[PDB]
Amino acid sequence: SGGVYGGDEVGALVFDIGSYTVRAGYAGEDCPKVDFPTAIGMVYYIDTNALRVPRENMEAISPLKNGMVEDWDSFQAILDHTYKMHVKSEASLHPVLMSEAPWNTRAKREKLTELMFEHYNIPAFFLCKTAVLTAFANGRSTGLILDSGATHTTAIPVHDGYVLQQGIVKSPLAGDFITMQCRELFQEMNIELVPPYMIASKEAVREGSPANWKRKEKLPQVTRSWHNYMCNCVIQDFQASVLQVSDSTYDEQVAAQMPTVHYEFPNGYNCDFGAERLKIPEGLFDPSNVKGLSGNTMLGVSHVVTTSVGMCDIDIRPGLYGSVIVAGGNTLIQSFTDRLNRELSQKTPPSMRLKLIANNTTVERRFSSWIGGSILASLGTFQQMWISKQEYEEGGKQCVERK
Amino acid sequence: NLKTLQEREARLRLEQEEAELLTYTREDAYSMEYVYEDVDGQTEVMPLWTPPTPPQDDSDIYLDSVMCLMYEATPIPEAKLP
Amino acid sequence: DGPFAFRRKAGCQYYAPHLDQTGNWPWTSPKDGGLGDVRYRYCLTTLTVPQRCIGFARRRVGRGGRVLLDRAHSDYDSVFHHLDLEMLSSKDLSQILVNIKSCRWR
Amino acid sequence: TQRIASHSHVKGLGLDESGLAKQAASGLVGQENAREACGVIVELIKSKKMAGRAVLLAGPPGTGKTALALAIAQELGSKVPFCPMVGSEVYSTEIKKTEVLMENFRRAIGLRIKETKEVYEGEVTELTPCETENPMGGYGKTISHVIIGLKTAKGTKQLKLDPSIFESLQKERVEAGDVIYIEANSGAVKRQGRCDTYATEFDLEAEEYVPLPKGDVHKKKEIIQDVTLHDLDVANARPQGGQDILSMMGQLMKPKKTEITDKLRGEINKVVNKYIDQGIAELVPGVLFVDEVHMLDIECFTYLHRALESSIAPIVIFASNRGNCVIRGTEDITSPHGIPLDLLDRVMIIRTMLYTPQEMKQIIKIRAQTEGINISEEALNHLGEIGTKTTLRYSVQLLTPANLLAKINGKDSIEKEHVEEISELFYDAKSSAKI
Amino acid sequence: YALLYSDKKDAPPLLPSDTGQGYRTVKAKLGSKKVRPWKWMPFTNPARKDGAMFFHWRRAAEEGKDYPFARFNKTVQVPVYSEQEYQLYLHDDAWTKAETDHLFDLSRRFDLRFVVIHDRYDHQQFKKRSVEDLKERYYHICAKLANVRARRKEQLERLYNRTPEQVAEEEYLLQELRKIEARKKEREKRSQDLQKLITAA
Amino acid sequence: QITLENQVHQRIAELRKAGLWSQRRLPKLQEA
Ligand SMILES: Nc1ncnc2c1ncn2[C@@H]1O[C@H](COP(=O)(O)OP(=O)(O)O)[C@@H](O)[C@H]1O
Ligand SMILES: Nc1ncnc2c1ncn2[C@@H]1O[C@H](COP(=O)(O)OP(=O)(O)O)[C@@H](O)[C@H]1O
Repeated sequence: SGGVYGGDEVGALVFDIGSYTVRAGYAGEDCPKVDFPTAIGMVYYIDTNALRVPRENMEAISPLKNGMVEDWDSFQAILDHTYKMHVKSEASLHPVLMSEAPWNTRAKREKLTELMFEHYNIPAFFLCKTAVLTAFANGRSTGLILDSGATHTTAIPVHDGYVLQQGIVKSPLAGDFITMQCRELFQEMNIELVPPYMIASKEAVREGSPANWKRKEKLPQVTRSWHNYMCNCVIQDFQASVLQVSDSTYDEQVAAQMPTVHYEFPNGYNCDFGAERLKIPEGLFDPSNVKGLSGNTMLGVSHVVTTSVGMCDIDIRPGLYGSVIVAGGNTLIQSFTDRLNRELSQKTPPSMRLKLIANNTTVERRFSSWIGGSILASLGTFQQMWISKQEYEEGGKQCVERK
Repeated sequence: NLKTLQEREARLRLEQEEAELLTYTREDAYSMEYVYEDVDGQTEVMPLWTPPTPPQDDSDIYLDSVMCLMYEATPIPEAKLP
Repeated sequence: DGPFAFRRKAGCQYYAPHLDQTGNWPWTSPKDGGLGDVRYRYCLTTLTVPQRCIGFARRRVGRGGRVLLDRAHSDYDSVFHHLDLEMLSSKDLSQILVNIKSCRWR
Repeated sequence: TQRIASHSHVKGLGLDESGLAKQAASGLVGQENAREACGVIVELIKSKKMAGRAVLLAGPPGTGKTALALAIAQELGSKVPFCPMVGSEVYSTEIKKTEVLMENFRRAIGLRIKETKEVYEGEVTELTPCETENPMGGYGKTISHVIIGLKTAKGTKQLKLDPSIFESLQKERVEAGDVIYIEANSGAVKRQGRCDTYATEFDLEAEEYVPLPKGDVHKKKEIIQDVTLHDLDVANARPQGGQDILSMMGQLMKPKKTEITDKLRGEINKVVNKYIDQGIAELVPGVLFVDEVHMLDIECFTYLHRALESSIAPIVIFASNRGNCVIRGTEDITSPHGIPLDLLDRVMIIRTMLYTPQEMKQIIKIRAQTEGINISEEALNHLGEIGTKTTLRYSVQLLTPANLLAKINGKDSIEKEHVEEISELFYDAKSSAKI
Repeated sequence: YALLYSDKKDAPPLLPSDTGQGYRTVKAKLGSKKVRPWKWMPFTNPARKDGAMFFHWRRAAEEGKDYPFARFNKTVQVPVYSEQEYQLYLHDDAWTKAETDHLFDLSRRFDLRFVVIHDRYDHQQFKKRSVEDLKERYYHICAKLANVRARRKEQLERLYNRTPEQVAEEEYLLQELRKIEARKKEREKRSQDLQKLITAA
Repeated sequence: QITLENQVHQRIAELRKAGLWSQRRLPKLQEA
């Protein structure tokens, strides 16, 4: 047994581009060695460190709007900076396996392929969907890829490795909503403050008492959008630290009796949220009484999944319900997976097997797309599907029929 | 002495919670085969999960496993009428 | 009984459905799932140089032609370590009931 | 090598579930009443409630008394011991007759002795954790425990044994890397030898390297040893251990089989009962088949009808072939079956009638089958006829020679011509009487 | 309890790797040999369908061996009819030449995965079609081509009976599904009573 | 008799409304 048919590893720099955080890394590896914010400090500074140093303007902008790249200049800048700094690998030295959303337009896809084959001259390229990779990451050919990115929640189903484009449900509920609600709650109870970006030093503060600190005399940073991003940073920190998802219909009788939890703001202001820390992660599943939009009509996570299942043929639903694939950042919140499982079980029609893949223990759910991309690249049979430079220079440059 | 025995037992327990075994002894296990005998004395070979083998002909008909979730097979007899 | 009837037939073969037990992909147990492929089966095995039963395991080929031996956890993972006394030849009958002494030799 | 004996077809009394007799009784045919009596007495034996009971298999020659004896023996099974003896074996020039009879009685009795021992083994890693001096006295340096790192094939397990054993460890060459044989209660260390893993091919030595132990360190070895009472008698008879017993001239004459009643009974019986009621052994009385009992001297019968009176005497199956004859060692004292009339009153007589010609044919056919040679109908009929004419045992002996004659003549089955030729080449004693 | 079945991995498990210990024990074992040179050499896969060439880790002793996985590219058996063949045999009223060509292109691209075909089917250029309809059309065309060149009867009515009934079942409301389960239990009780009766007789 | 008959009747009446039934009467799948 020589294992000649094991697999092949030929470059394939996977670049999973995401609205909250972009990911990258070589194929064959299990975890992406590159993970930094996606928003660039456009005056271009794109790095976990460069994006935290005060300068003249440094306006924050995310090239991907609704998961769709629109500002090609900023996208090219991000790619070039990533390569040069983290990878240090020549552009035209290794292929690329960038990922895309299931709702990528044909014109935008062709433009991405052109940018890949013209300014970088990479030896080969292949653009696979994010849901497909997320499914391959879990070794699943059929299932519901419940993406919960920072700007969209979509239960995309896949059939035999192919995404069902008509089954996607782009629910606005996402991390941005949770962050906005947390910002509103803070502004209601206290004043949201910038991270240490401006705080010179903190002091001891009694729980619930006003905090005292020293202001830095650095640049004013008139750009409010940058201040908004710096505040969203702390908002996301709060969300991932203490914010917890309810486990029931969220009646106002049990939450008042649960244990209390603490949290310290950048300035040292200590406050407890044990009473309403689970009020914000409610619209995700029950968007019926959210204070922000009381007269809205949205579908929760379970509702989105049920709709995505129903909009597709019934012949595949047995393989969709039984292989629900939870992914994305929002899911790492405490009790999120359990609440989702409970809601789907009480909602899903009995006699149909419902199984939630046990992958919430680790934070690898975010990187599921990159893991699936690296897995696909490491395959030997897949080595023929790459869009080589010859196929592009020939004149076709048609990724629709080839993908 | 009792406290020392207790702490030694605790320490030993902590050691057992990291990893029992981590190697496979490729010297023989790598190439050697595995076989067992059931209660009835019947023999069976250990199936090792290998990658997909190269198909030399048109065999290995498409199975569509995802369809088997509700269907098992097709019997020979049927209703045999319009 | 109603329009939905099996009266229709032609020169072809029809697959019959299984009732009272919905199955799953081949990587599920036949007892709970259906058509459980042995390729995804974890069975008790005994190593060569060691003389201890590592529990349920399955042989698998990995990258680079190297063969791995995955494992599973069940029955506290302790009763199987003592099961060596049953493969070499309550906690004594349990080793004979939980399994059919189908432990892999060598 | 199968090595077919004279009469091996017998496998058991072959009695039905109800206890009656049938024709195809597991090899033995005919003898309904005799086989039923054999079943009754074997049920008795299995009961293990009565002792010192004797049975006489009286019957004319050729009735298969030894056949049914071996049948009942096999039915008893190899579990219980079965000591076959002939009257001639009692005549010994070194040991008196009655003592030989008592030794045979002892042999007929079995005894299973169990022995469970908890022993620890494995590669040793000696280490003494330093401990403060005896707290009852002053200060200094002491050792409260001695940890031994026994490593077995399955894993490793350190034992915090008693420190007093340190003397035993130093006594034997117990160095780190060898296999030791520890004992739970005794604690004595017995080094088996170094591990084979260190037995470099260039090291010339034997009996010093042993393989690693397979299994857990703690092993509860359960062993059972079945030895007859005579074995224990012999073991406790002769000495062992020094005492200048290594001499050749004045000691090589080991045949001192002479035995006394004090040692035979008394202490041995008491220790056997102690092992029985304590759970260390289980008594297993067997059977003593004594064929040609008529060959024994009156001095033997006078001791037999007294030993059978003992509570420890086992079941005896006498098989007398002679009829009314003078008892050996007596002056023209005629008694039935050559046995004194006093002993015949203590034995149950199982009469065996003569085999019917059909039974003769059945026996010849089954013996031919056991031998593995096919015989034609005419040849089998001729064999049955000649076995009816003369003794039956003559016919069965004509199978193998006739088989070889047939095989040499180019044919497989024994044709009538072959048996006819053998009957003229070989004949019986009745025809040989024509001097 | 019984043996376990799992695809990827369980919660606490762990797998053993190969041995590389006891260098002293195996010092001369591996010291008396060398390593075959491995080279980052270029390889050309014939299944590329073009002149592109990539690299791969292979030993210098087999500079050939174009590609092992090349023999996995088995294309599905999809007939390729001409325009005249369609005009003479496959002409239809509801369907058209362009629509049949698009259907066949999707079939060849997705390997006869009618579900993915319908999913990606261009409902704009051509009016809505159902999966069973596409299957019927494809099988009819294949049968006609196999006949004129000189496999089993396809019944769209069956798919018309399976999918809607199974959908109506999947849409069973909670209360009516519980009532159906209760009726099933009652039928099982009746069967048990009949068994008891026939046994007592 | 007094009640089992009525139960059997109401079960047979409510057995199959128009064909849909989870226990049986499932159109068999076509081969491909
Ligand atoms: N357009 C997108 N497509 C796919 N995944 C996305 C997209 N935008 C964001 N994500 C994922 O969603 C996550 C959002 O992070 P967030 O939920 O705020 O983190 P946490 O809740 O764990 O603190 C990111 O980790 C990112 O990988
Ligand atoms: N019932 C029987 N069935 C088969 N063979 C028999 C039978 N009875 C006697 N024999 C044969 O007789 C031969 C010897 O018989 P044996 O037991 O020695 O009687 P005895 O000791 O009186 O001569 C044996 O070889 C055996 O094959």
